[PDB]
Amino acid sequence: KYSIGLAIGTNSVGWAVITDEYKVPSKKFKVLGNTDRHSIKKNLIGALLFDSGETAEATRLKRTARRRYTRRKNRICYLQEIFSNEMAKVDDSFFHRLEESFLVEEDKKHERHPIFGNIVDEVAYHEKYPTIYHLRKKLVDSTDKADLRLIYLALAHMIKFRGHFLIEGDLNPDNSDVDKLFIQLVQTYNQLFEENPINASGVDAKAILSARLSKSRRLENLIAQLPGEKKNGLFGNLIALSLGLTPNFKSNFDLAEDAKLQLSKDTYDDDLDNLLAQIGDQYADLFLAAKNLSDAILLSDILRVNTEITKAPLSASMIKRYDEHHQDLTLLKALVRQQLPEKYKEIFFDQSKNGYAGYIDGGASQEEFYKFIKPILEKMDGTEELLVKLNREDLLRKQRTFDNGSIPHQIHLGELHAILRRQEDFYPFLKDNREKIEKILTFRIPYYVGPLARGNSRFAWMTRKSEETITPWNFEEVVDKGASAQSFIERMTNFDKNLPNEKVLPKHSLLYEYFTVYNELTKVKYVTEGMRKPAFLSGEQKKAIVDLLFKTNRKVTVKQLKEDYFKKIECFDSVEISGVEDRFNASLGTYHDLLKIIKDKDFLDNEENEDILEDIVLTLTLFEDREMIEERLKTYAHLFDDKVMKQLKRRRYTGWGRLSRKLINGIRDKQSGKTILDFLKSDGFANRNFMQLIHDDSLTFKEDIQKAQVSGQGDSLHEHIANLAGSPAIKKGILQTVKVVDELVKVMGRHKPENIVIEMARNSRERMKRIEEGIKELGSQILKEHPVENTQLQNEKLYLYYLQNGRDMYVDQELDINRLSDYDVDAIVPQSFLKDDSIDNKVLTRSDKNRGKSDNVPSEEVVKKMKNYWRQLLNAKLITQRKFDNLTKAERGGLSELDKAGFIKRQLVETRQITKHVAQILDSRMNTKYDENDKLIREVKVITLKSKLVSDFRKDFQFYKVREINNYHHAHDAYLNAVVGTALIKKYPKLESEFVYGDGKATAKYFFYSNIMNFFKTEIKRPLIETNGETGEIVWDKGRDFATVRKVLSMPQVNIVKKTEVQTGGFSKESILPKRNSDKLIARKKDWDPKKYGGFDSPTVAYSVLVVAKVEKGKSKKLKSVKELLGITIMERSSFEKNPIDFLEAKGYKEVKKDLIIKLPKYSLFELENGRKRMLASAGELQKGNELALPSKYVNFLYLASHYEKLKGSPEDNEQKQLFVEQHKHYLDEIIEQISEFSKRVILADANLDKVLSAYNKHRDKPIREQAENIIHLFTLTNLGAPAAFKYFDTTIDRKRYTSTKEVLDATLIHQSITGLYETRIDLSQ
RNA sequence: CGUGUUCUAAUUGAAGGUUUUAGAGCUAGAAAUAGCAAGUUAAAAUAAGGCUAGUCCGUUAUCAACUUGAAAAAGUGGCACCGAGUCGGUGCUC
DNA sequence: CAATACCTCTTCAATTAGAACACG
DNA sequence: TTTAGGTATTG
Repeated sequence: KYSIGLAIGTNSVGWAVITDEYKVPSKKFKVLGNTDRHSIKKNLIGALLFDSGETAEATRLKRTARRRYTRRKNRICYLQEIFSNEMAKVDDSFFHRLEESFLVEEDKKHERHPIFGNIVDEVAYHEKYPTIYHLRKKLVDSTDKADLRLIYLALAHMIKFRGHFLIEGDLNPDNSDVDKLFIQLVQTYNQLFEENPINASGVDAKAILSARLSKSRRLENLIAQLPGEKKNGLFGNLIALSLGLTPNFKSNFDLAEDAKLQLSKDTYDDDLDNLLAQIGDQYADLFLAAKNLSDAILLSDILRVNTEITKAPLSASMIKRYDEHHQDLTLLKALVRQQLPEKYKEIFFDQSKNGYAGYIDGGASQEEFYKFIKPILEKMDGTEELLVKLNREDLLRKQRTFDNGSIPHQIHLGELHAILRRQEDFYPFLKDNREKIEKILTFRIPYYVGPLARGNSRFAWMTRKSEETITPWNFEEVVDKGASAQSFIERMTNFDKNLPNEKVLPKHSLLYEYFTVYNELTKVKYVTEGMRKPAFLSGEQKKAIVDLLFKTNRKVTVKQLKEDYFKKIECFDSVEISGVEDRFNASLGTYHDLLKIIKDKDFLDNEENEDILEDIVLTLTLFEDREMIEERLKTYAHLFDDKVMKQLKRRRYTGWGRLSRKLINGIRDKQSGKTILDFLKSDGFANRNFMQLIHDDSLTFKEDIQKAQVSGQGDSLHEHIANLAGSPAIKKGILQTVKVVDELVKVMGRHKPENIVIEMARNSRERMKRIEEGIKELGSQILKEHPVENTQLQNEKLYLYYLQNGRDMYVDQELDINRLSDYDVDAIVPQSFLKDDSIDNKVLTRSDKNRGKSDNVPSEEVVKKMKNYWRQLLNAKLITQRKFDNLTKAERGGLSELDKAGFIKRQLVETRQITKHVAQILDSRMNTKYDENDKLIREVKVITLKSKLVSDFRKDFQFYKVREINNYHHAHDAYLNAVVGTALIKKYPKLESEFVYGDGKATAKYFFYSNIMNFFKTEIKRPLIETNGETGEIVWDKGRDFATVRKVLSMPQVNIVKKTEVQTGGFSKESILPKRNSDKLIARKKDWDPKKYGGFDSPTVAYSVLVVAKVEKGKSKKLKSVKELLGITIMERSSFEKNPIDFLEAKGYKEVKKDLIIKLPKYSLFELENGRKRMLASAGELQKGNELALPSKYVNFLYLASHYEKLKGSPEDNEQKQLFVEQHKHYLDEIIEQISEFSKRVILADANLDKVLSAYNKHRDKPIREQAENIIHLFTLTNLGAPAAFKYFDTTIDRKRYTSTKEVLDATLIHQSITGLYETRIDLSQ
């Protein structure tokens, strides 16, 4: 006899219960525990609050790197293990000397100086080649034997840091000269293509190629230099091939198939020889000489210096920086010493001001220091050569910095190599392990192998050929690369929705193709002159057309049929077909695809050879690495000429199908012995579509379908919710609103409700790359014409101006950067149809009027003028595809009268499928009762209401939400949902198919939906009581019920429950604090003392415990009892529950009282003294938990006084609410005490309270608008939760935290249940 | 069916930052102090650690009390009416 | 004690898989 | 992307 209302969302999950008349009842429950109170009555409003759920993203961000770090120590390890045999004969302790190169002189067992022992020996390494790099170039450039321990230190130095693999292949260090080689590419080219020869033309191909300008702008600066060249020509594409890029020369060769090549890409040499063969191979020695430029070119940016002298540059490059720093160290120093030397210390002495030593000593970056001296060199004339060096960023540079991620591992491996080639003769074990040595650095576990699971890994994909230990030397054999390979991509794949044991075949499987072809033709009628009833195509008819026509052609047309087949062989001169549009929508393209490569049409049509054709397509779709694809394809290679294989690896498939294979041809009908395939083939008289086969009771198919949906019997609700997609913060709230339900039933005597109403409410760095890319492709200089930063792109008027390339969107003209206020932002889609602020709908144009009629998207006038202007942007990606489709709606037809009544539908009908699972789980869990017939029983009506429904209901009905007065409102939003949702299905039972879960004309559909919530309106002229005609049911009165909302809304008491969750996360702050004299620091490792070695700091504890015991005080060691809080941290937490006392006593507590060990999780709530309540923040911290119930008269006021969004109400009513705001003008001062009283009662914010007042009592002369939202600013103090600093309009108020947990313990502590109705109360005295 | 955003989840890799230690600091002076030469680099750890010792795992998710269970989760608390500062009373059941 | 105030790893790169959502 | 709990520091 009741209706439960619910309001879910990201953080809040409000609820409310309604009496038949929409009243909410007052019920009296018991109260457990020891306090004098044995029963307390509370009103049924149901409420909850909770922490925003955590994603798994940032957890993956660590879970990854922890495998990245530990394996980075396995790398340097295999160096030692191989080295530990010859290392021993040159030093006994050098290998343990890095092992303990962290500890202090005290704890450090072995000699302090690592490389040579005695400091005098080891100073020389530090003072001859201090930079490590200086060492590495020497061990390549010198042929004179040196210390093995020096050799290893260079080998580990590149393995620890190996470099990026975004460019794979081999480099030959003979891009010694870029300029000269080019004459050996062109020269190689000029001979190849005499008809148009080409000129060096005095070009500098180094400076005009190695300069740091854009990837595109350099071939430009080259082609302009070169004579008579196109860019997209064969040679401008090869100038674009060496600089790493995607350049398409097909237009020159007029190849049918596009071919964009890259050297960095894996399929470059295969992509070449399967392109080179297509051309004559004259083109090879034009090509591998282009590679030479890229290999020569690529090294350039890292080093612009001549490399003829140095075999190794990057290692060489940074020696460049030392002296480029060394000179500019003395120079700058000297320049301060010949002028201005009264501030020498701060730059050099002090590391806290961004001074250089601070720049080196202090934790300051390359950016900040450079920022510091920008005046200093600009107020110093001593150095002007340098000021240039700074602006380019080249000065006294660091040798470990951020841009050194652009370095390829092929010079790290390139300098590792020669050292082995330098000193292997004298060290025989080097050559015998050089491959091993290079195989650690060269190796990389690909993404698809999976972590080498030992079977003990949760995330582990890969199986193995053998069980012995995987090493980078025996990796290839041990793993099953394919077996591993399949798992990586198999797991994601969608399962059959009809069959969950059969995995789904790719989109391009023939059999899926056979179904797509067979079925579509299934429903075809054909008429001639002399047939009385148009008949279906029969078993022989259907088979033949496919047999000759479809294999034969990629698309099958209609007038193919009249002439190709009926006329050819059925012999109708003319025929009338009604099944299909102008061409069959179904293509055996996959069938078409095969022939080009296989070249044996009669092999495809062979039945025995079709399982290969289904295992090869799956093999091709699955993978994406051609080198890898070869493996699975040698299984069949004995069948084919080898030239097929080279072309067979080429075409790669993407996209997987919905439908399981066995279903297509394996689900057999016992009575009449055909598969789904066989059925679509021949049907006597009538050929069923697929959807018919699976739903005709006369066919056993569906009876064998139902057998697949149940088996397993679903999964438990926790298993179930987690699986469904969407926000992690929505699913964690999806789960709680059902536990609340099971109790809401459990409260009202397990009598299921009559209705359930549930509604769900609905970036700084990408905004600088969506723009940077386009104005490279769009080609403009508008970005360089005016620089802007990503710190300014959260205001759209500066955001859209650059997305529009500094030009209007409707009139074709430049725009001013500064007065972006006169310009007016416009919506591609009117707001009235649907509310949207998205950039895909947002745009900036000079005036709103120009686009078109307001009632429609911009009109035919502008799509003409501009369609071309909105192409390149789509073309350069500045706009987006969805944004465009609506942008050009003028010519389409536009928003028809059935279109505008479609968004108006979407506004008030929840089309969102994640609040359709929240619908389904409800009905199924509530209604387990079955009619004798197949039909179900629904004694609980599920309802979906959309935000706008209640969102409007308030501004028009005298009820205005204020989110920052209280945290009762989130629950209030369920009452309104409960009623209006039940006020609707009680007055319009027609709508039970778009408002209730469970199974042109639009010129009044517009009128049906835009009108429906009007029976709450007295005038517009409507009766005060409206009742449904059909059942005679009365479902509204505007005298009684409208007040029974206000009284349920006026209420002072509402259940608000911050959900008690145990905190779990990282141990402490990630930063590493220095060795300090406090016990607060946590040992980063067990064996290191934070007082000697430093460590992590300040972990928070998962749930605080209440310990009472006696602790020894003073010399006496006498023990006197105390009761306090020990918050258990998440590092001791794992060792706490194991034995609590044996742990607890280790921290000092003796004589410990066992049964009174009270675990108190986060957000725990105690009640003490005169009705004040508190929330446990932590062991030290309390949050402020006492709601202040806004009186109704006060609550309304905030929306009007604030006047949010200026005025959005009928202007005839803009008057009526205006006198009120000045009528109850003193309501202002009626808030202050009411505001104040809460502060004195519970908050104990007295110390800062005196300060809010002085700001208000001296701000009474300014207007209401300024003031209104500002008295709203202050409610964060009254709010639930932690205290936060807030500011009155011209002043800011600091927060007052709750530092101690002494106060709480004396007072009674309450465990409340999941809703707030069942309790357990305790008085904490003893 | 095609197209593209948005987000969700798993695998493989780079570059910083940081924490001690190794970079023989010197000259006066008893001495806290003041004078000057130096600085860019390397080692190593990057959640404690765990046992199943794998080149594995170690931050998601789930959490009233209470009874009972290894974990899952099953089980426990009258009805109504009049009122309204966070539940107060009344009447009945009991 | 609790009133005052500074502090909290970041920036990239490459590959798969799925819904949920909106256009032709 | 700014919260909100740890932590040395000051009147």
